[PDB]
Amino acid sequence: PISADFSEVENAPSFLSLAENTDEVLKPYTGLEIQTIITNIVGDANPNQSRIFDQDRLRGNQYSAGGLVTQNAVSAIPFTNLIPRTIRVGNILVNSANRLQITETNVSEYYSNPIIATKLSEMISDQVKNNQFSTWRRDNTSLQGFNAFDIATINTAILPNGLSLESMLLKLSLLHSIKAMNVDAASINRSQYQVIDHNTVPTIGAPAVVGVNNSPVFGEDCGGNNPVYPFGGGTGAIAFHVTLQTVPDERKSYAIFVPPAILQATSDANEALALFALSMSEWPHALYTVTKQTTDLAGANAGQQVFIPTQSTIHIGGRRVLDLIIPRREIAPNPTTLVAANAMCMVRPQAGPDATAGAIPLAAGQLFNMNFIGAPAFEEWPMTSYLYSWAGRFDITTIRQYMGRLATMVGVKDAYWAAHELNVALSQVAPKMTTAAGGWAAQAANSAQQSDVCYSSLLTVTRSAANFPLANQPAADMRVYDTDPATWNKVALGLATAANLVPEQSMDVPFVVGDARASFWERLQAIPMCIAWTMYYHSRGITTLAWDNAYTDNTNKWLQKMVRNTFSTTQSVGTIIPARYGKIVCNLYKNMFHRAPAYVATSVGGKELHITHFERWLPGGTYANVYSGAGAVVNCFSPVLIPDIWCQYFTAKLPLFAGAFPPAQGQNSTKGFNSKQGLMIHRNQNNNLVAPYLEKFADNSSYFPVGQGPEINDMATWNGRLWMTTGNVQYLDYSGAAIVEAVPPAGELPVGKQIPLLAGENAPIELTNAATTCVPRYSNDGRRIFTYLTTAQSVIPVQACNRAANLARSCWLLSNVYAEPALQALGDEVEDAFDTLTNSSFLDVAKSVAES
Amino acid sequence: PISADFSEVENAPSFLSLAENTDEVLKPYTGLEIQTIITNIVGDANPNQSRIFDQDRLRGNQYSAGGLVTQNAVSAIPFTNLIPRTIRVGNILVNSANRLQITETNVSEYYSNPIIATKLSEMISDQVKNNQFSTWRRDNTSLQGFNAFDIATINTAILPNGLSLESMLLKLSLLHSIKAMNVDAASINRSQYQVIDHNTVPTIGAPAVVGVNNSPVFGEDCGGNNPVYPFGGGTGAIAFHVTLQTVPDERKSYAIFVPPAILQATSDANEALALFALSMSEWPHALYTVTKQTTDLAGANAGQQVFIPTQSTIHIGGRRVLDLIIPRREIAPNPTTLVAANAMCMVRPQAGPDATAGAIPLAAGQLFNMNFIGAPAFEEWPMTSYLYSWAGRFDITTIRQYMGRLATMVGVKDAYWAAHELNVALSQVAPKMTTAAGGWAAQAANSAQQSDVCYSSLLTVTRSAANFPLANQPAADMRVYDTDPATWNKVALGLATAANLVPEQSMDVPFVVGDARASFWERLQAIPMCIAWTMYYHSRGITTLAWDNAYTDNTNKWLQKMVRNTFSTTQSVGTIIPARYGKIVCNLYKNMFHRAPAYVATSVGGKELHITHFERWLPGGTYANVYSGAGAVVNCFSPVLIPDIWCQYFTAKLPLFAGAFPPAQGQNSTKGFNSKQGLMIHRNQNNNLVAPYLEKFADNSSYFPVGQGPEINDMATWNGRLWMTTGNVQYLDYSGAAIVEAVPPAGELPVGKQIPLLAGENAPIELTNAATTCVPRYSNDGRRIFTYLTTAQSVIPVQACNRAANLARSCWLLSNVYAEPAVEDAFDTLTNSSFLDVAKSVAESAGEVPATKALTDLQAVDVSSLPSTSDPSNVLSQPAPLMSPPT
Amino acid sequence: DNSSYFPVGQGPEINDMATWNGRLWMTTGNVQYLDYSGAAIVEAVPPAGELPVGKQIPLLAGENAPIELTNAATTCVPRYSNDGRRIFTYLTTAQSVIPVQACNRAANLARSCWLLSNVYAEPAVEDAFDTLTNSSFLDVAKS
Repeated sequence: PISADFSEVENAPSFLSLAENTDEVLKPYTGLEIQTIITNIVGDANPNQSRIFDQDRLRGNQYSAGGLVTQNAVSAIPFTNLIPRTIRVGNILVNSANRLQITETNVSEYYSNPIIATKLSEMISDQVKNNQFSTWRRDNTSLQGFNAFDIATINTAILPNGLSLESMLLKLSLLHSIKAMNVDAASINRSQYQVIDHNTVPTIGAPAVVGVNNSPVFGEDCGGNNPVYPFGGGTGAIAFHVTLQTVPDERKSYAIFVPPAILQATSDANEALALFALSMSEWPHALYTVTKQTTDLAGANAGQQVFIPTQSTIHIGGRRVLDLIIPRREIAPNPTTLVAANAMCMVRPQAGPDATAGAIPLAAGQLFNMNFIGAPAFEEWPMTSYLYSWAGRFDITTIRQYMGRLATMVGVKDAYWAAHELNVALSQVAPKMTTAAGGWAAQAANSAQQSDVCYSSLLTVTRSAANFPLANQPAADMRVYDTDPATWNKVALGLATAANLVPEQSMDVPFVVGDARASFWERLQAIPMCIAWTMYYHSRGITTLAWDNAYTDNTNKWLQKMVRNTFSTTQSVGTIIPARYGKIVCNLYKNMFHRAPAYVATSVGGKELHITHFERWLPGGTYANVYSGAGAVVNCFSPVLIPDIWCQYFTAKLPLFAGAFPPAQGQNSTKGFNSKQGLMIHRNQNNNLVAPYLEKFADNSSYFPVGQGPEINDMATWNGRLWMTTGNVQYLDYSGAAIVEAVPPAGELPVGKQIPLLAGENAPIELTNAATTCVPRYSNDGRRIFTYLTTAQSVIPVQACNRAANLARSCWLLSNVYAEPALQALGDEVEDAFDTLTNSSFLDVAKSVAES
Repeated sequence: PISADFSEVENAPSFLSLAENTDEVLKPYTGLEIQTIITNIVGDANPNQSRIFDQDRLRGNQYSAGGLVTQNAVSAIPFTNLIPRTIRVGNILVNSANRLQITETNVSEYYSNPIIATKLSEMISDQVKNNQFSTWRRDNTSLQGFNAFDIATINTAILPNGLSLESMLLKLSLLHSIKAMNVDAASINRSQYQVIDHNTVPTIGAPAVVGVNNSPVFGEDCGGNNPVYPFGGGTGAIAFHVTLQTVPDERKSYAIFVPPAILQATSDANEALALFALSMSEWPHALYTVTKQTTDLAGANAGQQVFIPTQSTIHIGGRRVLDLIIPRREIAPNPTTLVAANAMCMVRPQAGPDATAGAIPLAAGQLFNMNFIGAPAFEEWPMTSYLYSWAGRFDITTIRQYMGRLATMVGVKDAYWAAHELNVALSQVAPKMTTAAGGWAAQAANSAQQSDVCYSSLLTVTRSAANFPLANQPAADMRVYDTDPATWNKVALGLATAANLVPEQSMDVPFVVGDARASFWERLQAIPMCIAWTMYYHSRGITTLAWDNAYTDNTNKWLQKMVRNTFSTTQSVGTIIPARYGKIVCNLYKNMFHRAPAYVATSVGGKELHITHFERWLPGGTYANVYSGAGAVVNCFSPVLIPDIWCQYFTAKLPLFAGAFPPAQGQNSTKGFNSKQGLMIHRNQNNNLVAPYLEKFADNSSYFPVGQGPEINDMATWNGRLWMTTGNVQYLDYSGAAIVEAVPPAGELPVGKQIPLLAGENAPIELTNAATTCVPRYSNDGRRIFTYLTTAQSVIPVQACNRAANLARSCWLLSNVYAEPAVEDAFDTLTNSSFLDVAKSVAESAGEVPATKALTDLQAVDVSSLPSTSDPSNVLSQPAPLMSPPT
Repeated sequence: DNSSYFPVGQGPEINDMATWNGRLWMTTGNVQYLDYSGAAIVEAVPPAGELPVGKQIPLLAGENAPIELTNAATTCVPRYSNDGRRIFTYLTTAQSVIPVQACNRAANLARSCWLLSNVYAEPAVEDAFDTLTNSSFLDVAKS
């Protein structure tokens, strides 16, 4: 919440109070309620437009430190999934000079929730014991359409593990988010097309067109008509079978059974089949491309423009080749000829509408020639091309059918929400901030700095180093669980069940999937996630250089344990052990929002535990920094991506050091903290250097002792923001000598990204769009960092900490915050009669919110 | 501790009191025990802030026997790991004339903790037995993506030895010791560069540069950019694999699976692969080189001076060729084509940022082409060059992170601390002492005597006799345990466990790893080791020549047993046994320092015995002696290497014979022991020779009887020191005849090394910096040794033994303090509970999974036929499990 | 540790032990009188290692002049600079080691002294005529 008065910031909660464990169960924080914070907003100059195309932005009145009012000023929504591949320069589209962003992932295995045998399997193994399965005929089959000898031989496997469904559903949701862009232009907000390329204006007239392997530069086409996997190159393989007898040896151990339930999932069984195949093979198989018409800022130069979705570049799985066992619609013995095998199947597999080339070309609608026990030759198709054919026909409504069918077969609720959380955490992305004295700034067009971007986690994303197909040394980001084929087959055929395998109604499928607003909701869910990480990296003053080197090159023990404990570690079996300090970040999320992140089961030796996306990042990354104008790297600050107003206006609660400044010219305007609470000033007047009231030193006044770092103290961080928000702060050390870290040109602070204005809107003024909360305290060398002013510049702010003066800072006039007159002729305290008439009806709302 | 009055020396503990074995548990000697005394630092502090560059001396006021007081007197720290490779002569840097020091190790399998199969392997065997009812080839689950047939072969025929992990951890700690040097000069002592070359002065302004294969002299660049082994002179081979089936049949029995618990980082994973490859091949793979800017004593001349670290010279024989099996990215059929193999790697191996020449040249960053089924040509690389390319990139903080990931699979705390103890025992080294009257001496620059050196055990280090690579091999100096690849494979995957292999709740390593302060501490841990070994040798009177020939001597029989039980050459029931008398030195260390040395276990029939580094030396080396001012050897003394102020100022308890001479205090100064202690003066036929009060048996032996030697007496040793400490002694026979052993020029005693002074310092005076406790008693040919004075020179010392008179001696002006053996972050307080339960669960994590036998049973055709039902797992008996018992 | 300038309304406290160590530092022949940061203070300082000493007078036969620091003020340990800075006494690290261990009572410092003992006296006449007249004096004095 933003503060109307300084009493509101004195009464704010401590960081430690919010990092404390909360025991109660909480609701998920959907974008369907995050949506309403952007709409339904104070301000009279606002033309409250209905279309979601225009609800893309944070609008509001503002108030200057000089006492002036500014109407309908603007702040952009920081995240996006699109990556530009054509860039406007000189009012025209021009081919991009920068390489594509890439993401990578490691598999894990799932011993949690071990399976339980059904009565069916137990009676079958019983029959194996009393007989030798000798009772059965050559042609006996179940109603499902598989013969008994196969079910019997599958039954004989014994499995330690549970079943997961995670990687599966994740691939389905990534594809969902890519297909969700195909709706009409009114249904997607235009700010998403200009977070990176800020010289470009999308047209509302036509929908974006989703294609594949159409990219202009850097080998992005992936060989075009002959499709090769973007990572590593090469084609896969896919084959179809009526029995597992026909699958070749050394592949018999890896075969998947396709239940008839997958085949009756949708109106076209081939589409459901290809969807299952894509769901259980390696991702990506190809690079999808979003094309959208755009025009010049003057409107002069319209044309089509290409974008590459962030979901398209994440790397998951490794199963290049696969075999699928298909139901037989008739009760028959295993086929000996080709025509018998063709007639035998429940529905014969077919190529999709879009034809492809290659050594094994596929004509559109081409029918597969089924395998049989006679083997003049084994028969097979290239897999990337088989998926290139069906790539255009996948659609969010059909995916909604498919999810309903899966929900009926096994519960998909919890698992899909968790997979959706991972989709948000991996695909949503924001550009690195540039520094300024004023309200708005951005990096040069088609510059390398324009395209640097980061996660909600504030880890910078990896960039490709060479033309596709890639032959890179991998640099993975996070671990994910994998879906096991044998454990799959035991469940697909009624041979086993688990505690998390309970069947559900189709009605219970989460509402995001198949909805056309989903893209928008995606962006929204990125905002709270950052806030939590932002509060973790700011409570301690560690600089970005110190975060870049703690894991790889620094002799201080405390940074080493610090970077080490923020991330997860492996168990002897190879299972995840969750990140130790990650549990803190989760707590923050639940105290600032009163909503919960998705939980996932995990085990250590046969002991239950949970895991969230907060606890599953890998150590060894590089961190967010900011750029000076002209693009020089600066890294004195603790890492930052998004402006304070975002952190301040969405939280139900924030820690004291992060509160908003009250408006200028009132009684109880911005102030500071002094000795009485417990602080002490450092002075250096021999060199014109004065620093705020700070924490009492503990033998760590100039160098921190090895094995210790700066303490959490909200009030000193606050005073440091006060010294910073004054015009010319200077970042030096205890003696007043220069620190090793690169520093901003004097007076500059990092600020939010510029976007083109709508008519009637204004650029934000002053530090209204600045990030202020990231005050440095700990350098890579281990020395303390000090914010200094000169002895003259420092005289009023000292009196304000001392509470014998007020300070003046800019604000947003939102949510009960009003402007302050220059006089301040106070009267007797007086409740207004309208506030007494409406007091109860007002409290009822708060109580109703407290219930929720 | 330093005596203040004669009452304190007279009441000091007897030697037999301190060599008794003790029962209490004790904390490790971390080396901060000395740091509190010889330095400013009181609490944890930045090494750069502290300038420990200047914290490298014993300092203090000294009192002279003539009654003057010298202020700011100094004594150097004896040990170092750096061997100068260019030397200053005539104020000008010049090349070394002396060949390099070398060490050799013995490496063998021995019994450790008993081992047992985990629950998970019982699961795998149940899977095979349940499969046997079918026609289907999929026998068991394929763990962590490795081929299921490979899990089937790894999960078979376990060895009863247990597993050690010692050689691995040694190689890692040697490398950590070498890269530790690379930090800035403000955190390394000046003295470390001038223990041997006392004429050079290192500059504080630049960090030392560590490199590989650079040395100017004697062929010590082992191939240079075309590397070869320093000892073998060959080159290795290294090959990477996805499955065991592609490994050539000649060496499938030697292969090592690489666990994926390491390689989990976003970065530095290929480097982790190179490092893991280094920890299981032969050492050294190259000669490392430390290069430091230095200047002349006046600070005029300046240059880059070359040094060889000792850690890079000590040989640990291992495999030369090797085959590693990389984790698969997803369960899948084995690759039949190259692209399928390259796409499938979890971490794809590559060369480090440093090009090499020769056959199979390696470009920086070069990627490896994976081996696969049906491949036209097998691929591999030379290993010495692969380890060469990464060699310049390794550093301390990465080794710490690696070792921390390694910590979560297996116990590595105690094992690492023991291997670190062995590091310090083989690496810290001191130059031999010079005899003199005064407080300081040194041998001529660039001479054989300048560079002759010794272990903390008082044994000289052998030199090379020819240019590198060495055509031949030295006798082994010490024996270490080896690490078997088979049982490593079983344990890395979770198939087996033992009490020493259990992961520890700290989930963390010893404090020494990852610190820039490590070199200083390692330098300080060698001191206690020498204090205990010198007490061992000086309790008895044997001379260096007599030790030097003791093993084979047939003049006397006791001398042979004495030499023979100080080394490790006994075994029983298939396993190594500790030296019988090394336990005495171990006992002495505990009673004197109130700390416990690190130890490994050995199982003897299942009983556990501890073994410290004291008990594992091997016979064959030469004992330390001292040189004359001219460089002639002196044999007459007991072995010695350090001045006795180091011994007597850093102990909690000290044997009586070794204490300091007490300070003058009015009338009373120094005092002796007489016939009222049970002693007797010795006289011979010659009337102008007198020897002190000595044990009564001394009157009835001139040759010791065969099967007997000189006894422990502390008081007689005391009077022996009082006689020697006069400036005019004779080292002679019962009859006054000359002994066979070489004796020093008259009145001289060995003294500690000279180093250049800082402004305000003074050199040590008189006998304030000398060994004194080395009193000879056993001649090489079996004669007793006596110390004689003339009659007139005899009168005051005898009355002083009678306590009628007083002797005048120098002392340090120092007090006694011996410290007690002794951080939560706010985040740690936030998370302490969850850490406390999860750490408890990891201790039992083993090969455990939540699925029980009771669940898996329901999935079986026949429970009674399950091998888990008919063979529940047991810990293996030792040396062997029972086979074919008589029904 | 938490002041380089004293806070307004506050100055250095009585501590006798800290003043003692201040004297032990000064009494070495090579001290630096400096700032928290090691910078020079505004006040004039003596040529290095010197301390104020008592006045010279001519000797009588058999007398000797006082030696070393046996005739000097030592107790004058500066702490409050004119411009509000604290004053510190600094040694170099190598010069620092023996004095620090002496504060720890592991080592010993060498100083001159007088060879003198302690005696402090208690705070302390009738004539025959006075005894003759004592009574009359006692009453008349009262009157």
